Amino acid sequence: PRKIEEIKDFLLTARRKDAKSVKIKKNKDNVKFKVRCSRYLYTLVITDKEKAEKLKQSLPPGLAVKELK
Amino acid sequence: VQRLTYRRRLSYNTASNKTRLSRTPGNRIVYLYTKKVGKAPKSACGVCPGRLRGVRA
Amino acid sequence: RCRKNTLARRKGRHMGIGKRKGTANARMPEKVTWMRRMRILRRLLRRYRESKKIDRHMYHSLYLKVKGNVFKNKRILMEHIHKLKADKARKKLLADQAEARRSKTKEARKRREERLQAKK
Amino acid sequence: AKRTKKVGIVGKYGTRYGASLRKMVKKIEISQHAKYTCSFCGKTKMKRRAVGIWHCGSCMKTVAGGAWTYNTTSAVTVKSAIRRLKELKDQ
Amino acid sequence: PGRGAPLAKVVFRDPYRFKKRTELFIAAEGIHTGQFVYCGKKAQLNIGNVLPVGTMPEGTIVCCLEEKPGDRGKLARASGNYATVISHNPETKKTRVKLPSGSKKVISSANRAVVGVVAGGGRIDKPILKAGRAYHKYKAKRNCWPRVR
RNA sequence: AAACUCUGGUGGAGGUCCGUAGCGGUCCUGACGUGCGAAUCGGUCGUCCGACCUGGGUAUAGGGGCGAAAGACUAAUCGA
RNA sequence: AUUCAAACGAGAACUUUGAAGGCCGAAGUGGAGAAGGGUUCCAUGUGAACAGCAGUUGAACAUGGGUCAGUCGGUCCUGAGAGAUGGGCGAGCGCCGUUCCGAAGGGACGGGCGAUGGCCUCCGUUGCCCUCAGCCGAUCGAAAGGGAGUCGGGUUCAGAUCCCCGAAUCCGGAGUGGCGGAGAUGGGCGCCGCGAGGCGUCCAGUGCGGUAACGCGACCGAUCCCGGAGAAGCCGGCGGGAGCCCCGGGGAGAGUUCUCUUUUCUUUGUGAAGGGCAGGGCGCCCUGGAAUGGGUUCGCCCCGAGAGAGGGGCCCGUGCCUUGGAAAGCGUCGCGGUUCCGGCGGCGUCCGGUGAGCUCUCGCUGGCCCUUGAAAAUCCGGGGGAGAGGGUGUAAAUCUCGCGCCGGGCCGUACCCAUAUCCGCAGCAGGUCUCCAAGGUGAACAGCCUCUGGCAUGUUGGAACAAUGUAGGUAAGGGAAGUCGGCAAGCCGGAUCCGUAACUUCGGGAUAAGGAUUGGCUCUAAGGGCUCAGCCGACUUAGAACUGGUGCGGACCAGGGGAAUCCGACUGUUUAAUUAAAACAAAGCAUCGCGAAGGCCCGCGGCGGGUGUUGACGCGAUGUGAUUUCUGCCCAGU
Repeated sequence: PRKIEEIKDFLLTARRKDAKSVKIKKNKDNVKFKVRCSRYLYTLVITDKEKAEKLKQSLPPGLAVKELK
Repeated sequence: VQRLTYRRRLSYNTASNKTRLSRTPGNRIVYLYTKKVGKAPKSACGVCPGRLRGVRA
Repeated sequence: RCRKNTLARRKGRHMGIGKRKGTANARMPEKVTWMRRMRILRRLLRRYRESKKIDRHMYHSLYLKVKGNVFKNKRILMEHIHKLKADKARKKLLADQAEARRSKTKEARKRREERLQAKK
Repeated sequence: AKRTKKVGIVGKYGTRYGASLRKMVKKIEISQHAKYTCSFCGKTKMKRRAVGIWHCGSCMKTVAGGAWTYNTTSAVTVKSAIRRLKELKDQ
Repeated sequence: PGRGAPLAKVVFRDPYRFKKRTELFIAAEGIHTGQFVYCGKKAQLNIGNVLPVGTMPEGTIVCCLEEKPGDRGKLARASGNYATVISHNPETKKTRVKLPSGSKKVISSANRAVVGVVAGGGRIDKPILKAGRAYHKYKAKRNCWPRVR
């Protein structure tokens, strides 16, 4: 696993060709954005609540989204 | 207390059979076969007793 | 029931002579007793040198007397320091009031020759 | 305090091996464990590693010496003898 | 192991190839690491210098002596032993040396030896005290020790 | 006076001692003696940091091997 | 060490379930392996035979089932050794020998020539010539040594680091290299534009930072050369980190509740691989210059060859946090699928403190040796600088940086692993290599009791309680009178405080001998951390009072002593299965041979072999047997 901290490289990895799926783990106090690539599972944990759905729609539509719970 | 066993077929306490305990997410202790500890390079001067710096052991 | 007995051992019950099977050194190794004592006393001296209560020269000589098994515990050492701080402070007062008596007559003498070089 | 009367290092052998053998090993066993002053660095660190081999724990310099002593008397007379024939041949 | 005299890894510079040849001499007492050892006919006469016997003066204390020219040393190489160059003979190129046994021998002048006595002398003076010490001594050499008469 | 000597600690040597596991096998001349067993069992014992104990690998073969030596051992077989 | 009831069944002392009473008691009657066994594993069925009574049961019998791997081993490496070829020997099968009497390399770089394939571009392929080479002894030899890289959860009647799910990782490969990034893009000049900039020429560029230790994501380079890692004994002490145990709380569920107990019990988590931080370690650097010497350890040890004191650097971080990761696991409460269900929900998975504690591990530091405690595969660094690449650009050669793509074959894998799966003719009290290890008492991995787990008393039951046994005990008065003989049994026993002789190699003897004390309870005193005072924290010693039918190491555990003789100094070893000794060994002592074409010895043979990877402080052959004190006379005989 690899923890992505800053926000803009996440969507840079999300648009890779080997990025198979993204998952939304919405637990309390965090919303993690797990994106499964070929070698790693990159994670983008953001503490903000509304900025999550600021990006949840920003994903490329080709990649399969998955609300995880 | 939970007594635990080996996980390979080597049942002797040889130097290639060293272990360490580990608590798994399943709430159980298991063995984890460790790697032998490395050593950093010794100086080519052949007289300094220490080992080199800046290189991984 | 075990908890009820260890609570009594804390008060010293069931630990008389007739309930001890191992030698005194086996129950309490004298090496670790000496270890506890050294680490304690050396640490005490290391705080006193740190807080300027004692100097290097007193620390070093007092260090070896700890190693020499002179002081039995922390209180006996701490009071022995007080007597060393006291007596040298007397000697510090006695050797400065006597030096003040000496250096005063030094220039009080020089003032006297100062009247000789001016009149001649 | 002085723990023994006349049995030094060889007190470890207890009552074994007889008095004379325990006495003539004392002079040797004191020597083979003594630390000598390294003639190269000056520090008292020359200590016997193995029989005949003497290592200085400070300058890390190894010296071929006697078995139980640092210098064999037979060797020091030979070093001084060679030193005379050396300057006598070349003049 | 199994030898009283210590050895000495001496590193030379091969004169024909770019290489460093290493040897195992028998350390002469007084040798120390980082010391320069000189070998050959023009080598000076100091402790730990192998040079042909014919070049040495009389009464020179040598060790690791060659019994035949070029056999890499055979004589006087136990701990603390040595041989003395008794006398030369310019013609016929021969030299008399006495051996640690007391026998005097006429060897060729060409064969060489390292100057000085063998390190590790005086080993036989310390008494083996225990049967155990004797067991460990021979366990490093060969199966010969417990000797039923 | 010196040489050094006393006293208290520290230290942790040793084919060191008591003693467990282990390895042994002293005595009862105990049990058993068509046995549990073609050599075992009980109590009592020896040793237990070393000439220690042990698995596997490997070497030595019959007038040969191997033997801290008892003609011991060499597949329940050994003066062949 | 069994008992009651029930179920199944023709049939129950023996099977199964439930209850009760017990045992193993973490050095196990527990949980897993190696060797060996070879289907004994698992399910269903049967009750002939077999399981020394029985059997509704079985490791029996009859049907069927069952072992899944790039990551765990084998495979690879070498060890002691084994063993071909050359050679030698040999009537001969063959033997010796393993670098020795040998033309022992079939490889590589570059260059030159010819040739081909794909956009015969450029590269690959091939032949020839030239140039270079130390290789060095074929090959075999370890399921415990060396050896890159897999972990978590789930799943079966029986298999899981192998299947499923989810997270990784190592190695190998890639004309057109699949993509980025690095290499890399600067300066001088002459003009234009007010400038902001942009042109046309010339030149540089195989990275960069830090006083340094060294750092940064990469950061050209061959033959050759040097080095490192692999790669190291035993023992002691101490320190760090875990796991376990313990203590004080908080939840969840259970047990007790005649009385008491805010109680007793159970349970209360996070993998590999990354990132960060603690925490350990450093003979790492810089400043500076120390006696009135200082620093410092349990011990040590360190210092003008640079101490203290400051400020840095590196290594390991198995601990914590984090990504993984709460989705999963577990604990409870509840709702479903009437069920088939990795069903679906609810909360919870908490906060602290201790330790000469135990085990594991990491590290530091000593001790011991006439003992110095493996090799190789494999991998890496450095020194060198033969060469290679592009001319200011869509830069080239080249990259041990990031990501992407492809592949990882072959064989083992079930179970037993031992008072019933092995060997002893057998379900044989024998034998057979290891790993994990709870609570109480206690010095303790002792013995005794208990929890987790396991079991049915060891190839039968019932009824009696005679003699003889076997194994345990107890005995008035006497106390070895018994007997070859104190054989056997008994006494003694722990600890604390006293006290301790002859003799002695001065070390011992020695727990010598001989005394006293020991319970329960209630107290007092002393021994530490953290911020004078306050707040935390543990165990331990000494003393006092009271008290019991003088009993208190109350079980368990646990030395009879003395004084003399003989032998052997000691420790050690020995007749497996009648002899453990005074025998053997032993250190010590003393002889003897031998300077290598040699001594001793092997061998049918050989330029054979062992000692010998040796050299008189050595090797070989004998006697005696530590120390102490001595060792006399005889060379006629042999």
